Amino acid sequence: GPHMATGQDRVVALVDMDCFFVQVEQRQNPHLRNKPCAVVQYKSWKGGGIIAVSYEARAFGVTRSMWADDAKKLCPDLLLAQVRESRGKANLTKYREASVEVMEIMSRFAVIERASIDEAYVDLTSAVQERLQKLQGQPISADLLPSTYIEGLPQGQKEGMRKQGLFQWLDSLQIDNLTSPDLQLTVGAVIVEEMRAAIERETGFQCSAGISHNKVLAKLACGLNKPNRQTLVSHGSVPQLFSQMPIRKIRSLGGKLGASVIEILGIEYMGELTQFTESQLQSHFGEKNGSWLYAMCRGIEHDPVKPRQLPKTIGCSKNFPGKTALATREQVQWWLLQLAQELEERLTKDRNDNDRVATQLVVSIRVQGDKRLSSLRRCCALTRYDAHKMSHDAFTVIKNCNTSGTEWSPPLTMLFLCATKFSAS
DNA sequence: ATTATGACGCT
Ligand SMILES: [Mn+2]
Ligand SMILES: [Mn+2]
Ligand SMILES: [Mn+2]
Repeated sequence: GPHMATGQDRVVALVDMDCFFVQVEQRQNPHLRNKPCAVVQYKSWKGGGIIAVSYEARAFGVTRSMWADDAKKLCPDLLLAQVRESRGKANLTKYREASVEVMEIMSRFAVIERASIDEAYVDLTSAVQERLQKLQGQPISADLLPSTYIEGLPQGQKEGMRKQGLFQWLDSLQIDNLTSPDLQLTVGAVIVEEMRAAIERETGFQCSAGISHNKVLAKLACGLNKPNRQTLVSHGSVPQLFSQMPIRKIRSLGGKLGASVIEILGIEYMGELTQFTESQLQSHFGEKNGSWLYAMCRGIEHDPVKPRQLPKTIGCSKNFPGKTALATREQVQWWLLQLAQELEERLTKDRNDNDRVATQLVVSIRVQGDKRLSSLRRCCALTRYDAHKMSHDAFTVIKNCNTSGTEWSPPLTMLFLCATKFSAS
């Protein structure tokens, strides 16, 4: 009882830009704002592949990883913005730069861990403590939480419900106890309101957020109320939330491991996990997964918010599907050069912005008819930021995959170059 | 013929 630690030591937030690429294009092109619109890559094959969808377009059924011609069938007024094309491939520079704008604002409040181009985690523990002392006993007004939902409330129109739940939460709050996890989460959500207001003020981009005691709960919370809303998931709300939460909705259980949790244990929802001992879980899923599952189904996870705002690897990738697969030597060389030229541009920009050089080049290929997504991955040294040298080395390192007797066989359906192992400059 | 990435575990 008194010695069962409840994983309530931390305040952790997950901030996620709503349909991020679409917002970047909507800021640039006002004629897209407040409309069904999506962002695509390429346009010849079925109108191109959609990778981001505005909420108005989502209400028609338009989803990511859908062909544009198909989405137009669901949403005939759909508007489309196209990813930039450079050297024959998609170039995502506009979005990496918008992402960095957002990250630099978030970093003014706390230390953040960039988790993807559009989302980061925040460790607010110190910030909440500082603020809690700044109030010196003053209660938290609902006015300070204008977009916050309290998960599990009310109990016993949408904005009316939100306000009722916030009112129940605040009325039941003990503002005098500077050590109550619920008060701490609450101050964290106030700071997250301020972070999101600064982001919208200074970039125009809207975002959702989750506020909880760890990364998995913060991430799960962020998704409960989108777009443009933030959700507080308290420790106390976990048993009811998890009691109907499909296992697959938890971060890292959406694929094969979650499928086998479901199949092996004979269960559907996160909460059923609590009925197993740690040893049973470890026996089925290994010692690490076992401990992690045993704590997670009770709302507890210790994965830290890493202080890492910049990517650890810088990569360039192009698929060559169907009949576009690269079948000759000249083709493989030209596309390796195009990839290495974009990689060189991004790496030089990186070294100048962030004072660091990569030291290792990773070359990855898929061959046609190969089941795997990486038919080969081989590393070599990266000593100078020169696109010709890097493409020549990537060739030197992949060339023994050709089984021709000028030709290339099996034809290549993917090239990939990744600069890694960064060291300060 | 979702594609372009990027983190992280396993051995
Ligand atoms: Mn997002
Ligand atoms: Mn998405
Ligand atoms: Mn995201």
